[PDB]
Amino acid sequence: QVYRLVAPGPATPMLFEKDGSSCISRRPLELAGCASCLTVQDNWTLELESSQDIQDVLDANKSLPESSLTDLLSDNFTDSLVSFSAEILSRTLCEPRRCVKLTVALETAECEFPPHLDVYIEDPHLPPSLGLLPGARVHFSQLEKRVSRSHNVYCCFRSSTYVQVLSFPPETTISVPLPHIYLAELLQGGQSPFQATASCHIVSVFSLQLFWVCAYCTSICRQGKCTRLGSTCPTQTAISQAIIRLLVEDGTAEAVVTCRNHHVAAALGLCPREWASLLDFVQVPGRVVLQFAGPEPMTMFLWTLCTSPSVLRPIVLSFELERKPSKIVPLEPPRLQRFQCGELPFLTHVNPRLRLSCLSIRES
Amino acid sequence: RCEEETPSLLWGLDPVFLAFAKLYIRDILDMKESRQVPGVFLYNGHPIKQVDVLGTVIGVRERDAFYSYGVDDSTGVINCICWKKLNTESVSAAPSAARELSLTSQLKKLQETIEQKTKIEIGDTIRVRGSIRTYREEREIHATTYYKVDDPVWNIQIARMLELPTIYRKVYDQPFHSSALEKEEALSNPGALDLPSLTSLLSEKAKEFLMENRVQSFYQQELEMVESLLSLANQPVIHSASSDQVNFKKDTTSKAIHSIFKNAIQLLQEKGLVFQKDDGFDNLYYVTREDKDLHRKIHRIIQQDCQKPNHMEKGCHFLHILACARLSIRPGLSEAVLQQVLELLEDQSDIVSTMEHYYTAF
Amino acid sequence: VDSSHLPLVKGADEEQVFHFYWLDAYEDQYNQPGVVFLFGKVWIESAETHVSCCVMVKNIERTLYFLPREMKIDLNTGKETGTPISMKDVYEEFDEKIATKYKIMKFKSKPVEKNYAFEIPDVPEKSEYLEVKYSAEMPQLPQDLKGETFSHVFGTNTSSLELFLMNRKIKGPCWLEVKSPQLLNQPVSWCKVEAMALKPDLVNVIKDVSPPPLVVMAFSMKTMQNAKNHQNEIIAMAALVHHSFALDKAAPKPPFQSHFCVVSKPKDCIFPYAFKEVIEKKNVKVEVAATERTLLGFFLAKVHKIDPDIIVGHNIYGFELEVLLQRINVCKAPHWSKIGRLKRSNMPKLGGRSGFGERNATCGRMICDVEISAKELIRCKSYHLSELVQQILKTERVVIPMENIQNMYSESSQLLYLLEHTWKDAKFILQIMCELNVLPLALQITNIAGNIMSRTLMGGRSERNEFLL
DNA sequence: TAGGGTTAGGGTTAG
Repeated sequence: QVYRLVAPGPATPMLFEKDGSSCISRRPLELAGCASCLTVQDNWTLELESSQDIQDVLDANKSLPESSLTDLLSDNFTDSLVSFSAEILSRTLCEPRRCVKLTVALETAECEFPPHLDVYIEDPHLPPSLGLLPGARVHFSQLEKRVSRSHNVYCCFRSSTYVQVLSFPPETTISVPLPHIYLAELLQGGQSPFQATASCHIVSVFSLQLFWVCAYCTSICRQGKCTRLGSTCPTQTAISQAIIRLLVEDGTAEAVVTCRNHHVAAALGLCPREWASLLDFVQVPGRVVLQFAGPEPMTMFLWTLCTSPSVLRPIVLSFELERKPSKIVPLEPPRLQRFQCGELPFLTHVNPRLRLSCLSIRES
Repeated sequence: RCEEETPSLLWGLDPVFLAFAKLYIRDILDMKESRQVPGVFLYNGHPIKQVDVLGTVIGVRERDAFYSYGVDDSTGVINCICWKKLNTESVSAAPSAARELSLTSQLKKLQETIEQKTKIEIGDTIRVRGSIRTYREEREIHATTYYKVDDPVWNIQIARMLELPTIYRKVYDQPFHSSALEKEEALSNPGALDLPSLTSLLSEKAKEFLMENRVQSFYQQELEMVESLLSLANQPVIHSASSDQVNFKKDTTSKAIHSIFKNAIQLLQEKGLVFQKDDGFDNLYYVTREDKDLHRKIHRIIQQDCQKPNHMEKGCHFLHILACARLSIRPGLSEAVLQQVLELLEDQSDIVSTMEHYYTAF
Repeated sequence: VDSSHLPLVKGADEEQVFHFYWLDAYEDQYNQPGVVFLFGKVWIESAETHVSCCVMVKNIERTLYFLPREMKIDLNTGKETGTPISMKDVYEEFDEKIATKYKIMKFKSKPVEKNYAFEIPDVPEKSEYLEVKYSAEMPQLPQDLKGETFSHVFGTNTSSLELFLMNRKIKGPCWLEVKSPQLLNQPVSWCKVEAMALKPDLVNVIKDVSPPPLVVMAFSMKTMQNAKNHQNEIIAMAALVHHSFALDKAAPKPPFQSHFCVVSKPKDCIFPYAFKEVIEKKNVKVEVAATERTLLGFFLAKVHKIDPDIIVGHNIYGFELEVLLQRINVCKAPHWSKIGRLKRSNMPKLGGRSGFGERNATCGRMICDVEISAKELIRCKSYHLSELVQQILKTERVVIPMENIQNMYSESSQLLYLLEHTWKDAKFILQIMCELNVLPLALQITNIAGNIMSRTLMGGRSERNEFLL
């Protein structure tokens, strides 16, 4: 916008050129030796001009500047100032360094599958500005960008940050179905989505783990007793956890899928009562770990179940790429293996496997 | 022209190689075997190793070691050998505790369910997965996994028949994989197509030349003397894009050559391989790898944990090391130069890195 | 030692030559075909000692043998055509068909006479063969190639290392002389001195110098098992190093001259109170590592700096080397190749049943497992470490179960006792190795057989006798 | 200083 200073008083020259050294003139610590300073006075006021008068200057009221996606997602980018427009997805409060972690989905006209990003708001500014709610569209300007230990990209909140709210959250949260793709499209690096569904068929199982951990110190329990009880936990509370690593394909490509918690019971095709009985049985020794491939009636039952055609069944899987879009580390060259079909081993160049994560598993 | 098959080294790059392909039985019977390796077939250039079929059983034959079936998919009839898994050393049940007794009962129920699922007669519907083989001039599928599909309304086969043409059109009727794209190796002779690409190739060519000679210091005009680098840079693209002067054609060509060399040198400086000093020479550069004194100073600084207190946790962060070096050695130090110095120091077994962007002394 | 000059020694013909004593050889045809590496010690006049050296040999030529047919037979029909077979006919057919089909631009041929007395039939006892030699870069011909004049072809898949060893009459570790060495601008090995020979013909054998002393290290480590993924981690390890271990007399006394120890902590527990102060008061050279990655980096740096030639221990190949490689991969410790001598990027596949990748993981060095040597040498009730100590040295050894390992971090005294126990175990392993004279016996066996020295320690008697034959 | 720990696993025969 174009603002006009309408400071009243006598027509004293130089008053709009520089701050008088001998008069009232103070500067912030970050502006100690500035060549141009003009302190505003209390009696001074501001006004807004019309559009027609300054249409030439106001013709530059295009979209606010936004850094290129390549600049934003490159670690070699030494500049630590970025700006973008995004839509807030979820807001959470972090407590011990008080932080309000924000998850924003970018909006750009370059890539039709914008990546996700995290914005952290720390203590110096923590009456966070009004309007920062899930579902709204907000424009962030001049954020600090840093690369973490795990090569992730996240934007901090510095004293030179300007935040403007554009649209309010919708009254009704409409639903959207995930796209339906083949698993081969993710191996072609041209604009592929990272959250879709596919009709895969289970092939094998790599491992399976079941625990009974302590609710406070997250240590393996035995009959509802912490191993370090009396030193790290004040009560006797036990919760269950489960991991599994499938290996699915859908007629075009191969991928390995990791599932957690109740998705384990969903993938195994077990009723809730059977799942509860299995967990109760597991509660006795404390842990059950099986490594079918990779570097007791319960064991035999699990081994039989993991190879029967009751598990290796066609399913419909809604998956999310394990490597987050923010992460940047392309360093994988093709490998070389020794497949042998007709008693005549040969050598081929193979690509690294696709790693996924489960969100929902349904039968068909 | 006889279409030469894809080389046997690039077969694994195709995603279809490791996936159970859905194909018509007529296609399975009609594909041509590959001469390079028997047992692996070709369909439109795609190296297909495994198949997936669904059909109606029309004939059951049993031998002492394997079953035989005929799968009809309304397009053709093929055999499907199903091997017999030996039930040697059957699990012995024992009258254990009540929970273990329930587990054994559930195991017996699961075994009965599996045995019911694997029972097949004439007229049923079967799904067979496995690999193609040739035996006595006959093509057949050696099944890996197979079970009887319970389809009482004929929805699964209808869905399969509706789905197969779409998968064919969108995947199988496509040219080939992407192995080093198309002439990604080199740039189709030093002429190339993109002028910045020419600048980049000249840049790391000059970098390689400087490394191989073990150059300590060099000048841009010295790099201009190199006939090989000049010949590599002398391409139609730069000459055609530098015709901004008529009376000074040679002069403007030399100026464009100087500009492209400066761009290459600044690209190298961005990587930190070469660093500059304020010695009055605008084109004087020193190779970072050969600066032994900088390595010694950095190692000496690290050995004291950047003058941090001993009770403070040993080691330093990358930013802390950079700040200490800037305040102590030279304010003009760049991050890339420091990173290269640290990597070179670690290569010679001088420092050990504990976390990422964290380094400690021995 | 500066890398701009090589320790050349003047020869009898007033020509400076390279002299060294090779120990182990490595070959990699998939990446650099026709290249064989040699490692060993080279005398240095500046310090009057021996340092590790790497020698590169290039341009190894394959050899093929063709058996001419008695009477011409058409390939298409398998019937005679009415003409005899001559050597020039075989050469012309080869040049006109095989070179065109398999893209063999350059080759050398000459008539030779050879004998065959093996199980393959349809081969005369004595005949004349066609010997064709060409570089390894051109593709290998099929093993079952048959033509209008040659029925069977030999030497299709002969490894470069075997050909180089056979054609130069090298019998185990022996002194070598290299004529006209050339410096390498790009280092490829971790050794001090590097050189390369253009052709294999520039290497000869000298048989008048006693073997030089080597460097030997014995090490052991303690591994605790994680309770959530059944993975084995590393908590502490120790080693002992000798610098002048001879190979032609009794073991030196004392068996060791220097040692080091490093102790780490698990992810959950912390060190006992004032553990650093306790260590300092006792005045014992024990280095504390913050994490497992620090421990692995320190161990690799110590291995690289000490530069050992022979590494010994108990149950290395089966368990310890695999565990160490897995931990290096998981912790993403950089520069894993320091455990060997040749710069490599891609770690070989782990978990191999035959252990071929695990065996190749330490090319250029020596891995001596006391278990296999004990099995080959003497008979005992069992080959566990405690039983071996009881039967050989007649001493009692304490066994620490995995259950107490978690509890040893309660007090500093328990941690010191565990570290001392590991040190004593390493010392016992070294003493057991020195007792049986494993190294001189292995050297004598290798010299008699003539095979590679490193393969002798693997117990492959069939390999040694195959090489001898 | 901001993701938990992290890496990589099956790749063959029988008539």
